Amino acid sequence: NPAIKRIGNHITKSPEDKREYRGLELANGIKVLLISDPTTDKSSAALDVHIGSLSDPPNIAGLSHFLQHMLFLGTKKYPKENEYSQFLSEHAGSSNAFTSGEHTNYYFDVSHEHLEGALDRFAQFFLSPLFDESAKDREVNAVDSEHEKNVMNDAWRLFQLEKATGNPKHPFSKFGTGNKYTLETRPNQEGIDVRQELLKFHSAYYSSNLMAVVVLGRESLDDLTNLVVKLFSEVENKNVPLPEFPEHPFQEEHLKQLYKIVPIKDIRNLYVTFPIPDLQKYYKSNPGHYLGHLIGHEGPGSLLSELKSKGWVNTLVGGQKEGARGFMFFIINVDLTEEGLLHVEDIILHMFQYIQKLRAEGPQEWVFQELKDLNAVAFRFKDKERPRGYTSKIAGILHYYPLEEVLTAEYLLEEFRPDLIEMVLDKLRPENVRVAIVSKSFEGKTDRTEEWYGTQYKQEAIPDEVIKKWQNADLNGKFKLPTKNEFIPTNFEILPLEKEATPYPALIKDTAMSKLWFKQDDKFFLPKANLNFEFFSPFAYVDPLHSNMAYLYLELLKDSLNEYAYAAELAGLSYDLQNTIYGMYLSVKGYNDKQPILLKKIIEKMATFEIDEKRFEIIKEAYMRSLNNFRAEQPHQHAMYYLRLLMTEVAWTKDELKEALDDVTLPRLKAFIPQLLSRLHIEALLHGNITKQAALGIMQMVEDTLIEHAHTKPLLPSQLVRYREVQLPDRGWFVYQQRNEVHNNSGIEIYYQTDMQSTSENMFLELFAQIISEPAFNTLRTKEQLGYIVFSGPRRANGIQGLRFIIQSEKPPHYLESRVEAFLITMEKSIEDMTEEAFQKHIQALAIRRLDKPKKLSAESAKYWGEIISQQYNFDRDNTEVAYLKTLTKEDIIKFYKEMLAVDAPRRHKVSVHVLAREMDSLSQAPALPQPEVIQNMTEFKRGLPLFPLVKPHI
Ligand SMILES: CC(C)(C)OC(=O)NC[C@@H](Cc1cnc2ccccc2c1)c1cc(F)ccc1F
Ligand SMILES: [Zn+2]
Repeated sequence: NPAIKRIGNHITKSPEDKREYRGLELANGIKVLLISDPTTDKSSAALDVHIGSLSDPPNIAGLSHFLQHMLFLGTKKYPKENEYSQFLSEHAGSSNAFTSGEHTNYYFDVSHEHLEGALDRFAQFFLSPLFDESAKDREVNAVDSEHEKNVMNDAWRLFQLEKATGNPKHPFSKFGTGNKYTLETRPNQEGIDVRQELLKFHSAYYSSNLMAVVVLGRESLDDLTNLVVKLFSEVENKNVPLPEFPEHPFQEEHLKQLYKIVPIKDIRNLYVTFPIPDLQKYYKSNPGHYLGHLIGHEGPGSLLSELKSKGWVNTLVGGQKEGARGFMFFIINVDLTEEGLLHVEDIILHMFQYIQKLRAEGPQEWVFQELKDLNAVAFRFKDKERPRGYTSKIAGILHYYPLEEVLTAEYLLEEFRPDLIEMVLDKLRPENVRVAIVSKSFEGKTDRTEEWYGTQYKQEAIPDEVIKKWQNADLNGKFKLPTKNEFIPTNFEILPLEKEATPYPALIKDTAMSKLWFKQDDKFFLPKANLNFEFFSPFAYVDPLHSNMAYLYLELLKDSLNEYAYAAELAGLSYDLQNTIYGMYLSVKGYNDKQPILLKKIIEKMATFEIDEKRFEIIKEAYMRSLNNFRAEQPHQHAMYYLRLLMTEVAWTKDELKEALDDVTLPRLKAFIPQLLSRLHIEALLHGNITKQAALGIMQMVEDTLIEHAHTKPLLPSQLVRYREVQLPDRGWFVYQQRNEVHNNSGIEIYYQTDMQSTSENMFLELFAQIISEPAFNTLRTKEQLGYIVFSGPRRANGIQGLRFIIQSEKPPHYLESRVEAFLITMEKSIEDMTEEAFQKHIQALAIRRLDKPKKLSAESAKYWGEIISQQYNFDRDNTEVAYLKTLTKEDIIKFYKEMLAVDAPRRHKVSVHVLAREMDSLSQAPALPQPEVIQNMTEFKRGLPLFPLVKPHI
């Protein structure tokens, strides 16, 4: 009672939110939000310290970040460093943390029973941390792994490069991540004891007055109140003033500047940026959001629509962008066609024409009202969140908003402020602009290099004559304000649960044309529904050409519908449409109210679609580059790709796809579409706020619309063929090797094929994966430091399964091979030793994870959709498999390992894909390994092997 400075009033929440909330401020300055949820499976807490990278000392880049790794390694009360991770591990929890420019955010979840035990261990790091010196070298090699990861990633490159072109004296120029150089090599050379500087930064910065704590649990508001007072009232208050960065990092000499940048992927982008004051304080009227909505609009009369008609760009992003406390940015970013790259000046002229139009028209209240209405709807009917993300998010926002507004924060707009809009719009002018062009056409034409990532670039002043041209922009008649959004939902009725409602989806239609699975939502009760459709056609993947045409068809369909569908997206109604190895996939999600109207427009357009030649050529070129850009993908990404190609009956390569792409002409595509839609089978899942009858009426409308416009007829059952997995021979080991030409890291996937999926085989494999899961990370990543990516787990495809390992390392593939096999023996011993008690803990951990309950509709739909697309239809799977899992013995697992997985197992089926680093040449004891058969030709490999059956569906 005396340890609490004040209690907040009522925490404004949605009427639909049954969780209970209480805000308060501790006497030591800590802001608190408590969340009482008696139904939650997992409890969670989070602490956000309003200090991060921008506050690093200039001579030690990455220190805030480093302190984040170092802070959770042993305290006075809990000496052992593994304690926090261990306790969470033992009680179905997890933890994680992040460091930004102004924040360091620590969070965990745990089983609802063990909140106090977890929060106790958590609270100590903010009372008496030890920072065990033993780990220092490991945590530095960790931070170094992260940076090295991002080095070849174009987005991180652009992020840091922008920083390098501003005022070098401004904290905004800092390198926030750090690496081995900034945390070991340089501070050694300069005679810096990192540890005492770490400790110093902590002492100066980790003040309760800059801390926010969030706790979500089953316990009451009063019990949580007591617990948080008990644990956090002792955090020391050092009255640290909150860092402000009110000088803008781009000053007059950083303006009217042009940057020409070389990317890693063949991408072509234009970035237009305007320095603006910090708008955070105007949050109740949010004038940048207003301008972002309009400048970034995609409906008719939009900036984008005109840039698209002109053939200059495909996509556009607009609006306000965070900086830090004191400074912000307004951006207009576009991608560029080949013609766009030659008309950058004209593109920018058009941007200023639209900006000028918003001036001449002045502010519109009806637009603001629309935004207000949509945000109110969005807040009211917001999906429930996983507790871990929820607490972490709130902890951050506690630093920006009054207690009572912490949930409504990002949602609610109140007052229309025309003056403010006009103020922001006044900064959007040629004299305040910064321009960046990203293009490979600048390769070898650049004089500068960014130190952290190696990025190559050029800088030049924009000529005055250009600025003046932009300043003098006429009004353009192609630009118009949007009209009223007719997709705004108004019917939020939750339909009564039907008498014959089912717990799982039921087959409510089974015809030549369609299989329809349906479940009325009996859990979330929001006015939404998810409508998923799989369209099956043999002509979508028959050869590389057809697969190309499938892709382009749907890309052009989406491009054509975009103006119309954008309004619906703004109104919380969205769709996904993509091609598959079997046909097409369509998903429509969100508010059910106008859902049938959007669906019908899509099905109609699919069938009566008229192609724009100009768009066809542009989209085709963009797709070519997309196929090429896979070369720039990560090595482990490549490894996984190669293995799918290897193990699946039919699969066209990126090389085959691009080779066929030149044969896609407009007349060939126009012929393809009616052919594709001539014969179909549809399998659908309709899940949400809908009745059995409504479901049937939706399916009927989809069928009738295709039948009418495309003359669709059903496929033959014998035509509904799924692809099989390659059956590897007993005691075989095959290796496929390739090189990544971009990254100087290796990638590898090792796949131990087991058998066809079945209740028993599934649980043998999953328990084994459960057992080795933590050890694999601890040994291969933590101890041996093999690389950033270390993964093990079950692999499932085409009714078949096995065990896999994926690793990205500096070390050569064959080396990684011996270490994995070495690890596999370690676990062999380890299972023999392990106590019956420790074994049963593994079973319990697996069970809990498997029975994890979806917290939103989509997460429930996805589980159902999984069963539908695998054609196993096992909706009660979890319960059944857990029940079985519980009957398994330690022997069972030993037997299984010995028959299928052990180096000398009689039924070992091993396939490895090795992807070599850009430069690369073509401890527990590791066992002796046989000579692998090396795959030269994927077709030959496949021809020489049998193909598995397909799994019998659960009926
Ligand atoms: C958004 C991320 C990727 C984090 O990057 C940035 O914050 N800034 C880099 C920024 C792109 C950008 C712009 N102007 C520059 C001027 C000079 C030098 C580099 C620049 C980079 C960017 C903006 C954006 F909205 C989306 C992607 C982006 F890469
Ligand atoms: Zn890190």
